[PDB]
Amino acid sequence: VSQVRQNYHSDCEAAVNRMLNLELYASYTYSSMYAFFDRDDVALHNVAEFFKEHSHEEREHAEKFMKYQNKRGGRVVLQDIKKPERDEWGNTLEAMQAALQLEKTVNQALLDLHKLATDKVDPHLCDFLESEYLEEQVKDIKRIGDFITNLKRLGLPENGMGEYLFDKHSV
Amino acid sequence: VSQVRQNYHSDCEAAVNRMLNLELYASYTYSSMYAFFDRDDVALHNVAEFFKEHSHEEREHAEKFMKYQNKRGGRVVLQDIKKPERDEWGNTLEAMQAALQLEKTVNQALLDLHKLATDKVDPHLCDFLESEYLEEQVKDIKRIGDFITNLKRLGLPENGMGEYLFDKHSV
Amino acid sequence: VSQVRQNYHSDCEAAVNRMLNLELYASYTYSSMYAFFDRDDVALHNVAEFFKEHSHEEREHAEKFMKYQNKRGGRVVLQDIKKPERDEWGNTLEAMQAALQLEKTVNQALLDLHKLATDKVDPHLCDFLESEYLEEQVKDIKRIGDFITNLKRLGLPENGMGEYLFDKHSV
Amino acid sequence: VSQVRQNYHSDCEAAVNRMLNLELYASYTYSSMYAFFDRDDVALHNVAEFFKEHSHEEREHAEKFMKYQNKRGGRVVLQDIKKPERDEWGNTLEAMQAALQLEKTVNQALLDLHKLATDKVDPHLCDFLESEYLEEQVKDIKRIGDFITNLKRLGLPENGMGEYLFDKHSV
Ligand SMILES: [Cl-]
Ligand SMILES: [Cl-]
Ligand SMILES: [Cl-]
Ligand SMILES: [Cl-]
Ligand SMILES: [Cl-]
Ligand SMILES: [Cl-]
Ligand SMILES: [Cl-]
Ligand SMILES: [Cl-]
Ligand SMILES: [Cl-]
Ligand SMILES: [Cl-]
Ligand SMILES: [Cl-]
Ligand SMILES: [Cl-]
Ligand SMILES: [Cl-]
Ligand SMILES: [Cl-]
Ligand SMILES: [Cl-]
Ligand SMILES: [Cl-]
Ligand SMILES: [Cl-]
Ligand SMILES: [Cl-]
Ligand SMILES: [Cl-]
Ligand SMILES: [Cl-]
Ligand SMILES: [Cl-]
Ligand SMILES: [Cl-]
Ligand SMILES: [Cl-]
Ligand SMILES: [Cl-]
Ligand SMILES: [Cl-]
Ligand SMILES: [Cl-]
Ligand SMILES: [Cl-]
Ligand SMILES: [Cl-]
Ligand SMILES: [Cl-]
Ligand SMILES: [Cl-]
Ligand SMILES: [Cl-]
Ligand SMILES: [Cl-]
Ligand SMILES: [Cl-]
Ligand SMILES: [Cl-]
Ligand SMILES: [Cl-]
Ligand SMILES: [Cl-]
Ligand SMILES: [Cl-]
Ligand SMILES: [Cl-]
Ligand SMILES: [Cl-]
Ligand SMILES: [Cl-]
Ligand SMILES: [Cl-]
Ligand SMILES: [Cl-]
Ligand SMILES: [Cl-]
Ligand SMILES: [Cl-]
Ligand SMILES: [Cl-]
Ligand SMILES: [Cl-]
Ligand SMILES: [Cl-]
Ligand SMILES: [Cl-]
Ligand SMILES: [Cl-]
Ligand SMILES: [Cl-]
Ligand SMILES: [Cl-]
Ligand SMILES: [Cl-]
Ligand SMILES: [Cl-]
Ligand SMILES: [Cl-]
Ligand SMILES: [Cl-]
Ligand SMILES: [Cl-]
Ligand SMILES: [Cl-]
Ligand SMILES: [Fe+2]
Ligand SMILES: [Fe+2]
Ligand SMILES: [Fe+2]
Ligand SMILES: [Fe+2]
Ligand SMILES: [Fe+2]
Ligand SMILES: [Fe+2]
Ligand SMILES: [Fe+2]
Ligand SMILES: [Fe+2]
Ligand SMILES: [Fe+2]
Ligand SMILES: [Fe+2]
Ligand SMILES: [Fe+2]
Ligand SMILES: [Fe+2]
Ligand SMILES: [Fe+2]
Ligand SMILES: [Fe+2]
Ligand SMILES: [Fe+2]
Ligand SMILES: [Mg+2]
Ligand SMILES: [Mg+2]
Ligand SMILES: [Mg+2]
Ligand SMILES: [Mg+2]
Ligand SMILES: [Mg+2]
Ligand SMILES: [Mg+2]
Ligand SMILES: [Mg+2]
Ligand SMILES: [Mg+2]
Ligand SMILES: [Mg+2]
Ligand SMILES: [Mg+2]
Ligand SMILES: [Mg+2]
Ligand SMILES: [Mg+2]
Ligand SMILES: [Mg+2]
Ligand SMILES: [Mg+2]
Ligand SMILES: [Mg+2]
Ligand SMILES: [Mg+2]
Repeated sequence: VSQVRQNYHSDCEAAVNRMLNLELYASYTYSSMYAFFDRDDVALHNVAEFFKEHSHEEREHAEKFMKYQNKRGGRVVLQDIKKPERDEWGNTLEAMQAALQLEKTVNQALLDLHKLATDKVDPHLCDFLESEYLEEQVKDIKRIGDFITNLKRLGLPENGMGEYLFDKHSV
Repeated sequence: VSQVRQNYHSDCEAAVNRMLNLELYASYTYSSMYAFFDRDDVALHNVAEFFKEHSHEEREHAEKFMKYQNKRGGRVVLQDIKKPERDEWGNTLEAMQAALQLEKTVNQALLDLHKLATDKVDPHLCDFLESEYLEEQVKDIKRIGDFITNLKRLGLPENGMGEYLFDKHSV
Repeated sequence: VSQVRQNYHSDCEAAVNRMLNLELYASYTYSSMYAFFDRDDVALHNVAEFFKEHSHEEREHAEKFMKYQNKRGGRVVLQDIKKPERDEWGNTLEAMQAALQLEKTVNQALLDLHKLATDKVDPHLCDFLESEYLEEQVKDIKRIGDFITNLKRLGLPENGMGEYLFDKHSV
Repeated sequence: VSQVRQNYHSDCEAAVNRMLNLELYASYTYSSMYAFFDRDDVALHNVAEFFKEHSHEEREHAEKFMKYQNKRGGRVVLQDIKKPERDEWGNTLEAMQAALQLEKTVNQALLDLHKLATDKVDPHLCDFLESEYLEEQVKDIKRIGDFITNLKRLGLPENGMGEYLFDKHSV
């Protein structure tokens, strides 16, 4: 094994690789949402840029897991980044709903990884997840939920004026 | 009695203690409104922060009465701060209506205290209320009334777009 | 349940509400100590301001729990804020002793909440308590203990000169 | 009568003259206390300067009454400024006790004047007293009371070390 490796279970190393892939998958889904809202027949540029920013955030999350893997003496193993579930995202409300579910999926994987780290008695990995991922995840989920509440209030999906107003005053 | 005490009636001392409690009660009601508008299923953050600010204002009012009591040689006596009348506040219009009534309740108590001070021939207490409370109270009541008129104009409670617009352009 | 809610046990939600109340209770006790030391027949203004600052600190702790509750999709439920155990606080030593016991009471509640969070496998709540409460609590307890040792050294409660010196050189 | 005179009762004009004299009397008493604490066999220079400052404050109060009298069309009438009640002031505690009683005497005269103004339906004179005198009077009485409490705590009159400490840390 690696000269630096200490208290790092094989199961955790593997789960970190899977988590890295999931972050990349989330990044790619957000990239797709960006492209959709940038379409001339959708044209909600502030919404598009919100999703573009989130795409970059998730890529940063993945890169941080790569650095982590090496810090612990694990080995980064990459798999295909699957294309997003949809090619088009309907409207701001549908996209935000998809984003909420994606964020809860990523959150569940983080929590599962934390449970594994706990079971394997790895406090460094626990600390890493708590300090670098779990709170940002809760914050993002709350932001998206807040947005969804406001989009519903604004009459989405039917109310195009409401959709315009959201893009101009919320993002 | 206190070495500093001069022209300070026992009834006024007691009424100052009751007034202090009422300010704390008002603070707590506003805290509740803050928490409500911060909910993910309510999500009107500018409205929430308006009420949070008012919560702090009312706490400051209470602290000023504590300092006053001691300046006159009276003794601060605290009672329980009762929880607010409601656990949830409906919407921006219902909350503002509740805030207006709360402010008029606090105003009536200030005016009653001023009448007591007048009856007991206490010009210092009269001056204190006039200079530190009565005008801020009138200003706050006018602001909230103005808000209510605008919320009605915007179609509250039914018009969610109107509610969004208020949060984005009035607070 | 709330659209944002994930891995948040009902027992933890309820315990957060109780913790919030306890912080408000601690705030109110410190407010009482402030008013006491501000009395013309007590007149230890640096001591009074120490307790006033702590009163504001505890209110901030409570507000942070409100924000937390909403972030997790729980619902803030308020109860009466009970008046402090005493109406007068004796002297600097008695007040500091009461403050130490209050701080240990608040600390025990935080630790109990952390244990509940651990049992319910909620690392986000664990992190929150560790990062935002538990160390400040230990620091405050140590500061107050240090003060008590010094007040005893200075001959409290009997030595009024010692009490004056503390107010002028320690706070 | 004066071309400017309006709603200014002869009794109020006379009472303003008496009030002016009392302020000058208070100034002179404080001047005496200054000189006493500046003595080589007393030598508490911070205490001396406190009383010197108060002497100037009271002279300013008197001058403001002169300006007031003329503003209303009354006529300033001066009488002898009586020498202070004592030629020597014992110690810091005795002097502060004398200062407290002097301040309460001045306060009573202000309150009596306010009552006269009220009876004669003179709101300008009421406002003047409330805005320029009554609160400063309450503040000064509280400060002196606080000092007395601390001087007693420090073991005055017997405890010379306590007296030294007060001069060095309270004024
Ligand atoms: Cl290992
Ligand atoms: Cl180990
Ligand atoms: Cl292993
Ligand atoms: Cl792997
Ligand atoms: Cl890191
Ligand atoms: Cl694959
Ligand atoms: Cl999807
Ligand atoms: Cl599709
Ligand atoms: Cl998903
Ligand atoms: Cl896992
Ligand atoms: Cl562990
Ligand atoms: Cl984080
Ligand atoms: Cl929002
Ligand atoms: Cl929004
Ligand atoms: Cl009285
Ligand atoms: Cl009177
Ligand atoms: Cl009375
Ligand atoms: Cl009372
Ligand atoms: Cl004030
Ligand atoms: Cl009660
Ligand atoms: Cl109500
Ligand atoms: Cl309710
Ligand atoms: Cl009300
Ligand atoms: Cl009253
Ligand atoms: Cl009056
Ligand atoms: Cl005001
Ligand atoms: Cl308005
Ligand atoms: Cl608009
Ligand atoms: Cl408005
Ligand atoms: Cl849950
Ligand atoms: Cl879970
Ligand atoms: Cl549950
Ligand atoms: Cl509860
Ligand atoms: Cl926080
Ligand atoms: Cl209760
Ligand atoms: Cl106690
Ligand atoms: Cl008591
Ligand atoms: Cl306790
Ligand atoms: Cl608990
Ligand atoms: Cl856990
Ligand atoms: Cl902390
Ligand atoms: Cl210390
Ligand atoms: Cl110390
Ligand atoms: Cl006239
Ligand atoms: Cl008239
Ligand atoms: Cl006349
Ligand atoms: Cl005259
Ligand atoms: Cl003036
Ligand atoms: Cl004469
Ligand atoms: Cl005398
Ligand atoms: Cl003499
Ligand atoms: Cl006198
Ligand atoms: Cl008079
Ligand atoms: Cl009048
Ligand atoms: Cl004044
Ligand atoms: Cl003092
Ligand atoms: Cl002092
Ligand atoms: Fe980032
Ligand atoms: Fe992520
Ligand atoms: Fe994310
Ligand atoms: Fe932990
Ligand atoms: Fe941590
Ligand atoms: Fe304020
Ligand atoms: Fe108020
Ligand atoms: Fe108010
Ligand atoms: Fe607009
Ligand atoms: Fe703080
Ligand atoms: Fe606390
Ligand atoms: Fe505390
Ligand atoms: Fe002055
Ligand atoms: Fe004066
Ligand atoms: Fe004076
Ligand atoms: Mg090797
Ligand atoms: Mg392996
Ligand atoms: Mg495929
Ligand atoms: Mg953190
Ligand atoms: Mg006494
Ligand atoms: Mg009484
Ligand atoms: Mg009840
Ligand atoms: Mg004013
Ligand atoms: Mg829902
Ligand atoms: Mg529950
Ligand atoms: Mg009770
Ligand atoms: Mg820390
Ligand atoms: Mg003429
Ligand atoms: Mg005349
Ligand atoms: Mg004579
Ligand atoms: Mg004033």
